[PDB]
Amino acid sequence: AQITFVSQGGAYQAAQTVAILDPSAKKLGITINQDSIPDAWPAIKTQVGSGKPIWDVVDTPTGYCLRGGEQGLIEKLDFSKIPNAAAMPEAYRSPYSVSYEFYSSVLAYSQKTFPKDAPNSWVDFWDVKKFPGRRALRNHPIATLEAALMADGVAPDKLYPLDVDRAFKKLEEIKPHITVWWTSGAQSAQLLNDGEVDMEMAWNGRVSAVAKEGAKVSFTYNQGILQSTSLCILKGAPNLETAVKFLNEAVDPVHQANLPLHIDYGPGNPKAFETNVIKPERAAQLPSEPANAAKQALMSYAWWSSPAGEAAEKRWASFMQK
Amino acid sequence: NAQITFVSQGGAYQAAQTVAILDPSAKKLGITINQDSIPDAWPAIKTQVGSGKPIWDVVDTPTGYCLRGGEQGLIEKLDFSKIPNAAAMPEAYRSPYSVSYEFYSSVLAYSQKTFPKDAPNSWVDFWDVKKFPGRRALRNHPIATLEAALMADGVAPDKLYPLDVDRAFKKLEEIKPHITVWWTSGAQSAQLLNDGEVDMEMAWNGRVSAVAKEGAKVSFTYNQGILQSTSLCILKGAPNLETAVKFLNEAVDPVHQANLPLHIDYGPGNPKAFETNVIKPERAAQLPSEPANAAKQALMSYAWWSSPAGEAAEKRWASFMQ
Amino acid sequence: NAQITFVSQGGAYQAAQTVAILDPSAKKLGITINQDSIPDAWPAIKTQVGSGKPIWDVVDTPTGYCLRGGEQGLIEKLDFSKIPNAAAMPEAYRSPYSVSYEFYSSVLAYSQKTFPKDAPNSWVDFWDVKKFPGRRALRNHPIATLEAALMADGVAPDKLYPLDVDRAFKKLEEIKPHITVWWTSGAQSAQLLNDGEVDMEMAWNGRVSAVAKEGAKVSFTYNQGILQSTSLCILKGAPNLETAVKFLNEAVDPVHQANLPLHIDYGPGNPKAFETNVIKPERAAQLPSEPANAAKQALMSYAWWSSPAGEAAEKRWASFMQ
Amino acid sequence: NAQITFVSQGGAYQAAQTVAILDPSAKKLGITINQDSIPDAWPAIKTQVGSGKPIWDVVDTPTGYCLRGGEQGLIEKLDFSKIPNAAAMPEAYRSPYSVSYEFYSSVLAYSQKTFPKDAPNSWVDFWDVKKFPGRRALRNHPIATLEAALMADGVAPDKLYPLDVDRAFKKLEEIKPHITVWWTSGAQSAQLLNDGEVDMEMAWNGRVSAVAKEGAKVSFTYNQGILQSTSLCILKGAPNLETAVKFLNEAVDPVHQANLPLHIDYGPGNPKAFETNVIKPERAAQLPSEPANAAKQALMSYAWWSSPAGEAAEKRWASFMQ
Amino acid sequence: LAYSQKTFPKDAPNSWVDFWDVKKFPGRRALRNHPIATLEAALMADGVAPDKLYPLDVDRAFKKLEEIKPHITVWWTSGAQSAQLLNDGEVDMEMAWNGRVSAVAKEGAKVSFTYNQGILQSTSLCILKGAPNLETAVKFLNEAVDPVHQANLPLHIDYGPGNPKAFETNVIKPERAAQLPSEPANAAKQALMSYAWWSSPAGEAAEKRWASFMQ
Repeated sequence: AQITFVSQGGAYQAAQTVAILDPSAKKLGITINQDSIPDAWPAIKTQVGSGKPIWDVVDTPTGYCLRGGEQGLIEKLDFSKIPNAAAMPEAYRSPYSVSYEFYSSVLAYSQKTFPKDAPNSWVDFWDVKKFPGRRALRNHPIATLEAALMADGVAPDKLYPLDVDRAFKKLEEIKPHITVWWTSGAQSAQLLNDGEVDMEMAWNGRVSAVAKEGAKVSFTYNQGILQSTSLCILKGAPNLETAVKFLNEAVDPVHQANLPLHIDYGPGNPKAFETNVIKPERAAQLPSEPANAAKQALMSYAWWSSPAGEAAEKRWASFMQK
Repeated sequence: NAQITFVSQGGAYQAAQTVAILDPSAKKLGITINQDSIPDAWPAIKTQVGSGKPIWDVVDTPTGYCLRGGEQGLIEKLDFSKIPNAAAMPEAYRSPYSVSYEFYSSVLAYSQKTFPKDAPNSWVDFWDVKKFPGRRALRNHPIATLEAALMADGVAPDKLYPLDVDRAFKKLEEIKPHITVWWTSGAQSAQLLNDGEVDMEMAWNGRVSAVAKEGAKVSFTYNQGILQSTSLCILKGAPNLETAVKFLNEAVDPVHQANLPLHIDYGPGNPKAFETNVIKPERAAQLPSEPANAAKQALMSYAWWSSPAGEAAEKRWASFMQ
Repeated sequence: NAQITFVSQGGAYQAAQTVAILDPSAKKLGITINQDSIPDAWPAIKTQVGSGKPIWDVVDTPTGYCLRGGEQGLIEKLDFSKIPNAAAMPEAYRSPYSVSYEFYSSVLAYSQKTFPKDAPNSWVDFWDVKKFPGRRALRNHPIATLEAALMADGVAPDKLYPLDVDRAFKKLEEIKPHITVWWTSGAQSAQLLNDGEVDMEMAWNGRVSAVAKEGAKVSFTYNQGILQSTSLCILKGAPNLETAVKFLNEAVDPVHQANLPLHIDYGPGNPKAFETNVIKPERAAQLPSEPANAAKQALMSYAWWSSPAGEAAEKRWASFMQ
Repeated sequence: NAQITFVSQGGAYQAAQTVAILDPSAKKLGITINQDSIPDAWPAIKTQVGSGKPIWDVVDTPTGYCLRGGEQGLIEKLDFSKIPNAAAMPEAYRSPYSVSYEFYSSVLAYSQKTFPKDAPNSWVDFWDVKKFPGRRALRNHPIATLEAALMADGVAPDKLYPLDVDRAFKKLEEIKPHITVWWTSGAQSAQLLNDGEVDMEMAWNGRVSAVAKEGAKVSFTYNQGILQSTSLCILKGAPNLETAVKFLNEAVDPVHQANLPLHIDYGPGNPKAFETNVIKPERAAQLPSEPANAAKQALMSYAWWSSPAGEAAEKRWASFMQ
Repeated sequence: LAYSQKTFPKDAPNSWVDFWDVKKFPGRRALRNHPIATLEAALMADGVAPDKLYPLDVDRAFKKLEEIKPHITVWWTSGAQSAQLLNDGEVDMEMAWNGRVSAVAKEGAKVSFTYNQGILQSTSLCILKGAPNLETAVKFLNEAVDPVHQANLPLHIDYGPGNPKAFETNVIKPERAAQLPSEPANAAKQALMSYAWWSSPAGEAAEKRWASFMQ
C-alpha cells in the first residue's frame, strides 16, 4: 500500500518527513513516496485533466484547494472517514481540504539597523522618512496587497473584499523605494543576511531560520498576514483509499505537534497545543498561536480563490513590467 | 551545537539522501544539518558568494557546475588531507573543488502497453519512427540530448567527445516534427509516461522507476543511456566551512553511500560502497553505475560540457528551439 | 614564413607598440605579425575559442580578464621554461596564463586655466565642490571609479581591498549631482578637457598627456591615481601557438619594453626596462609605474575585480546609473 | 616640431597606413603625426567640431561622411591650389571637402569547402537558397546591404541609384529567415568564415583576404561587389590646419599611395599610384579598384548616402531588424 | 502652482510640498509632460529650498515624481490643454504657465495661482549664424529691448519685461506690475531657473531620462 505525497521541499518538507510523513507511514503500514514542487497549481490542472494523475495528496496554499475544489479537480472529502479532521473546527477545513500548517508573511528587519524602535507595522514600512533603510517586497500580489492596504490605514480585520485599486496606488507610491522584489524564500533570507535590505516582507520561517544561523535580524507578528497550506486529494488519484487514510494521520494532534519542533510553522490542528509536545517558549513563537494570530490579518482564501483574486494576479504583471 | 545548511533538489531524491546520508552523518558528527532545496542552485550561489555572506554551506549539484563554479572562484578548493574518505576515492571521481556524490542516468523510457514485445532499445530505434511508431518526448535542454542525437546517428557511446555539435543539431532537426512534447520538469516527464501522452521518451531513470513502481506499465533500458552524476561542493565564504568539511567526509563514507541506493534508484558516488556488502546483487543490478550497466552507457564528460565548446553548444540551444 | 595575429586596442597606443615592440620582434624572429584592434576582446574571445578555430593568437588586454579567461579555459596556460624573459620577471608581474605588458593610470586631470595654482590633488579635493568649484566628469564604469570614491572618503590607497562597495556607492551618490558628464570613451574624455567642458575629471594618463602635447592647458597628478595594467595572453587553440609563445618572449624583452615609453606615456610591463638606460631620467619620471609615481597610487587588485565580489560590484553599476 | 592628429579605423588597416603613408609622410614633411582610431567617426566629429576646439585634425572616414560634414559646415573646404597631388587627381576622386584615400569592397565571400566548384557568383545566387544551400550571414547595417538586395532582385549594378528602399527591404525580409547571423564587426565576419559557421556571407574584401591568407579555405568574387572608399578631410577648427593641409598633399602622393596595397588588400585613393610600378601585376589583380575588378562592381553613390534618403534608410534599419 | 477656487475657496495649496500631500490637499492633479520646471518642483516638494536647487539632484527628483505619479490625473503637453483642464474642472490643481492661468481666469474661470515656489523662467533673443539679414537683425535687437517697448509688453500679456529698465518708464501701472512674474516681490518668492544647468550635458541627460520615466 502506497501514496504519492507532494509539498514544497526544502527544510519545510524535511520537517514534515520527521514529524508527519515517517510516523504516519509506520503507523499505517504504508509507503509514502514524495515529490516536491514550488507551485502545484499548473501541474494539478494537467495531471487531473489527463485522468491519470501521478500525485495523490497535495500540500498547497489553501486557496488552491478551494479553487480546484470549485472547478472539479479535487476530491470532495468524506469526513466521517477522517475523524481527526472531522474533530477540527469547521473554520480549519473546506469540503475539499483540511488545514495542515500555518505560516506568516511578516515585517522583518535588521537589528543592526534598528537596535531600538524597529518598524512595527506596514504604516511604518511605508514611511521612508521616519524609518530610513533599504526595503524589499515579494514579487507577487499575495499578502503584498494586504500589506499595502494596512499601510494605507485599513484595519487588519477589515481588509476584505480587497480594494485592489487602493492597494496598487499605495504600492506605486513605495515602488521607487523598493531595492528588490524577491522571487524566492532563499533569496529573501539572503537579502537580510548580507544586509542588502534593512527591512522586508518575508515568510516567518525564513527569517527565524536565518536568525538561528546567526544573522542579527528579527521580525514582528504585528500586522503579519496569517496564512496556511491544506491537504487535498486529486480527482483520479491512483490510491484514493490509502490517501484518505493518510489524511487522517497527517492531522493527528501528536504528529501535528511535532512539526513546530523542526520548523517555525504552526500546526494545522489546534489540538496540537494540548499534546504537551511543544515547549511553552516554542509555542509562543508560532504564527498560529492565539496571541500571535490576534496581531495578524487572517488571509481570506475565499477572496483569493474567487475571480477578484485572479483579476488581481493579472494586474500584477502590469504593475511590475512598469 | 555546530551546524551547516545542505542544499539539494528536494523530492524523493532529497528524502532518500536524508535517510541514507544526512541523518546518519549528523548523528555521527553530532551536528545539525539544516536543509534547503532548489532546482538550479547556481544563480543563487553567484549572488550569495558575491555578497561575501552566503547562507548555504554545502551544495549538491551536477558535477559540471562544480567545475565551472570552482573556476570562477565560487566554491572552495578542497583540502583532501582533511577528507580521508574522499582522498581514498579514485581521482576520476573528484575534482579540486568537488567529490562525486551519486550517479543517475538519462535513459530511453517506453510504454509496455505500446511495446509488449519489441521495445525500442537505442537512440537509433528512438529516431526510427517507421519501425517504432508512437508519441515521443525529449527534454527541452541540450545536456544528454545532444549525446543521444549523436548516438542515433550511429556514434558509439564511448566515442562521443568532443561532441560534433553541428551533427547533433542536424539529427535533432530531423526528429523535431515527431516530438510530441519537449519536457522541462522531471515530474512532467513522469506524468507523460503515466497517462500515455507519450509512448517513449528520454527521462531520468529515477522518475521512470518511480512511476513504474506506482503501477504504470512502463520501463526503460540502460543501453545507450547517458551516465551522469552530482557532486558535493562548499560555497566560498561558507559560514560553517570547518563543519562542512567534516560533513563532506561523512557524506562519501562507503557505508552511508552504500545505503543511498537502498532508498532510491541512483548509484553511489563512492564506488567503494559496492565493497561494503549492504547492497544485494539483485539490487545493484538495477543501478546506473553498476559496472555492467555502466558499460552500456555514455559516460558524460563534464570537462567537455564546462569547456568553451560546451558553453557554445549551450548557447545554440536557445535559437534551436523556436 | 611563420606568422601570428596580434590584437590590441588601436590608436596611439597600438601605433606606439608597433614601433617599439611589434616591428623589432617581427624583425628579430623573422616572422609576420598581423594586427587587429578591438575595444573589448572578451566577447570575441569566448566566441572564437568556443569554435575551436580562433583567428586571433595573442591578445593584449586588461590583466583582470586574463585571470578569468585562464580559469575558464579560454587562454593557454603558459610554459615559462619557453619564455625566459617572462620567467625572470618577478612573480607579481605574471600569472599562469599571462604576462604584464604595460602599465597605465586613471588620474585626476584638470584645467590649468581654471586652476593656475592650487589645483585639486586628490579624490578628496575632487569631492570637495566648495573648495574646488568647476565642472567635473567621471567614467561611466565601476572600475577605478569605485576606488576613487573610497579614497574620497578617506581610505588610504594601500588599504582599499577588499573594496567596501556600499561605501563607494554612497560617496558616488553624493557627488553625482555634481558630475557634468559620465564619459564612455577615451577620446571623449580628452575632448572634454580640451574644449573646457570640464575643469577636472578622472582620465587615463595617456589621453591627458596627448591633449597636453597638442597644446591644451591641462595637466594631472599621479597622487591617488589608480595604477593598472594590460597583459599578453594566447588564445586556447591559437592557430600559431608555437610562434605566439616565441613572440611573447620578445614582447617582454627589457630593451623592447624600454622603447615603449619613448613613444607613449605608459610604463613597461617588465621593470627591468628601467635598467636598460634606454629611457631618459626626465622621461622616466613621467611614467605611471616609475617607483616614485607608483608609490602615490592605488595598485588595482585584479584578484579582487575578477572575483565574485568584483562581478557583483559590476552588476550593481547598472542599477546605480539610472 | 609641427604636429597633427590623424584618425582612422585602426587594425591591420591603420598599421598598413602607418608603414606606407603616415611614416614616410611624417619623415618627408619633418612633422609628428599623432594617431587615433575610432570605428565610426561621425558622432565624434559633430561633438568635436561643435565645441570649436576639436582634438582631431585629419579624419579618414567613408566618403559619405565627408560630404555630409561639408554640407553641414563641419568640414573645411579644401583649397586645392595648395594640394597639388590632389588637384592632379580626376574630379570624380574628390569633393570640395575631401580627397579619396583608398578603395574597399563589400563582396560575396564563400567556403571553398562547401563550394569547391560552382560557387555562388552574384546576389541572385546568394538569395537562391535552393540552388545554393548553406548558412549565410549579412552585415547588421543597411550600407551595401540594400544595394545587394536590389541586385538580387535583378537590378543592374549601374542602375541602382537612387535606391528603391521599399523594394530593397521587401527583398531583405524575404531572405531573413535564412540568415544565420547579422554580423556587427569585421573580426566577427572573418571568424564566421574561418570556423565554418557560414558557407557564404557579405564581407569586406580585406577581412576575407586576411583569413584566407591565414589558411582558411575561403574565397570571394568581385562580381556584383559594392565598391566603396574612405576619404581624408580636415575638421573645421582643426588646431593644426596649416600642417594638416601639407600632410594631405603627402597622403595622396602617388608613391606613398602605391605602397598601401603592398601591405593591405585595398586600392589606392589616387589612381596615379598605378603609374609608379610599385604595385606588381599579380598584386594589382587582387585590388578592389583595379579597372577590371571595379568594372564588375556597383560603385557606391555617396551623394545618395550622404543625402536625407540615406538617413531615412538608416532609421528604417532599426525597425527592420525584427 | 495653479488651483481651483471652487475646490479651495480658503486654504489653497501654496507650495510643492502642499501639491505632493494628497491627504492634506485632496483633488485631481496635473503636471507637465516634460522635465523642465517639473524636476525643480519635485525637489522643492522634497524640502529643497528654492535657492539651493542647482545643480539638480536628478535621481532625487525622479524618486519624488514616481511617488506622486499614481495621483497625477494627466500630464499635459500643451498650454491650451493645461488651461482647459482648469476651466472644465478636470483638475483641482496643476503646474501651469502663469499666462495660461491668468487668461482662463480673466475669461471667467474660478481659478487662481500663487507665485510661491513658482519657477521663474525667460526667453531671450538671439541671431542665427548665417542670418541673411544680420546687420538689420542687430539693429532690431536694440529696439526689441528698448525700455518703453519692453514696458508695453505687460500691458498686453501677463509676462515680465526682459529689460528691467522697463519698470522705470511709468508705463506699467502698480496694480498691473503686481501680477508679473519678474516684479521684485514675485521673483523673490520663486526659484530662478538655471539655464547654465539646463543647457549643459546634465540637462540633456535629464531629458533622456524623461522618456523612460513616463511609464
